[PDB]
Amino acid sequence: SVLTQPPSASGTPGQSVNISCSGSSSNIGNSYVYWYQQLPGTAPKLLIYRNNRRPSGVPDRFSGSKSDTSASLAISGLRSEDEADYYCATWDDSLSGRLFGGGTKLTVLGQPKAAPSVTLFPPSSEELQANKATLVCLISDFYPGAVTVAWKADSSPVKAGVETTTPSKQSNNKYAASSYLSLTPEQWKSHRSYSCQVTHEGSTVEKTVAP
Amino acid sequence: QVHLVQSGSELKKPGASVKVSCKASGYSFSRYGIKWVRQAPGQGLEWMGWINTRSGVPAYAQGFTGRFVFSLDTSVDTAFLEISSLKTEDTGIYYCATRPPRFYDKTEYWEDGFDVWGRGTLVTVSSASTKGPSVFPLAPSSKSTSGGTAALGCLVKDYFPEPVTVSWNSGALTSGVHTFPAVLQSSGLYSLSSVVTVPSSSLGTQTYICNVNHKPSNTKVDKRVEPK
Repeated sequence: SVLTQPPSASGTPGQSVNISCSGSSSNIGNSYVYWYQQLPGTAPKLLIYRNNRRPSGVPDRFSGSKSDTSASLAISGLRSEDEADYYCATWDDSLSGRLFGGGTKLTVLGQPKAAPSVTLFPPSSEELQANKATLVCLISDFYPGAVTVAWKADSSPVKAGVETTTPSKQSNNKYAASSYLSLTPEQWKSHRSYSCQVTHEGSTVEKTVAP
Repeated sequence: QVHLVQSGSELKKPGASVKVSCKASGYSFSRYGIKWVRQAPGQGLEWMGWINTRSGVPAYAQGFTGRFVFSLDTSVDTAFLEISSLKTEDTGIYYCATRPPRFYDKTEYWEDGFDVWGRGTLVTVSSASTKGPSVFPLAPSSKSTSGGTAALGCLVKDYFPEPVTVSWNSGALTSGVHTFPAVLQSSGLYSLSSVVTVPSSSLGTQTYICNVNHKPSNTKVDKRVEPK
């Protein structure tokens, strides 16, 4: 009924990776497995057809494997251009429909780790006069492109009113993200402080602002 | 080769309807069928079903029946997708693609790169209405920047739909400018910030103004950013 893929995989340039695709007897085993590569902001592109066949143009670095219950995509001599989402696809004969795996987001660590730069702005006096209060936490120059942001009211966590962007690749190939905390002017004024706490690669950077 | 052109981006409100087109060229339209695949933001691929290019008979995957109609205009080689009673969860990119042949020359299709997917049509279902932004100054601070420099900016709050353009000092200030991608709030409204790192010795000498343009609402704001 379903094609099970791990949500993520990682590797450094030159390394070899194996993306798995699990199923049953009615999906994999009797039917052909197809592999698709989806690069950021583009349509899925065929990588492997009929379990292990490479269409014209697909580099030999990509290879497909197939057993009874399982399927696999091996990527040799990994390059930064291979950073994409990989989907396995097969035909369900019992349901007479195409099913895709959930996809595996492969990260290629083709750069050294870069710590995030964090700027925290308190709400402007103009915004307070418009009966609104926004704390602006700007995160930039980090690598790899994944951060976790946590806000604090005084010394306790805040979940409500938090909106964080997905990370995005900057011009310099490093990543940026922003996080916003929506408060009432009353919450801003009645607390001692508010903090934006950014976590990246096991390290934490915290900025605090007070009214 | 085999070509597929998909219609432009669409912004609709919940409960509305949308007609999306996929025009095919460079091959006999009836030789390969057309499949429809959708993808919600940051989510996986959803096979919606297919349309038989010679008979026009559609086939829908579970859940796609009724609300989704697959159509054809064989005289102009165009496949259509119609969605009614649009829900916010219908937001995403809709791809049209050729499907392998039922019987004849299956190998050639795969080998000679006949497996082609369209660029995709983004369908945005949102309750939000056209709104210009409220622009707030973000007063200079030297706490998170290099020595002898201060970070100042502009909060571009609550606008719809995208985009906004942000410049500084009418295009005369370009160095050290960082305009961040927008957040989308639960209200369906966007917000973004633009920040600029300037010399600390230029504050109170050099005037800093962020120019914000929001073409959909016909709104232009020139916000003076003063030291607090």
